[PDB]
Amino acid sequence: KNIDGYFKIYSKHTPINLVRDLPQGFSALEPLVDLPIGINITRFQTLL
Amino acid sequence: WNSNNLDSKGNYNYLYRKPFERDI
Repeated sequence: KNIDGYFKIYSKHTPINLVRDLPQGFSALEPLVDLPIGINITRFQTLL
Repeated sequence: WNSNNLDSKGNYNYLYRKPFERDI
């Protein structure tokens, strides 16, 4: 997310045993990175 | 502070066009 020119990144990792869908159970994402970049964002694209 | 001894000549290079956003 973007707030006041900060770009904020949160993350989590877990094992999974259903291939089809995201897990029905609950887990929460701790912060990892926070960048003071001051940039307009309206599009994104992943990289493989 | 006034930088009148450093940045004056005149000097025409110094340019003007949400918080902390750089509109380049």
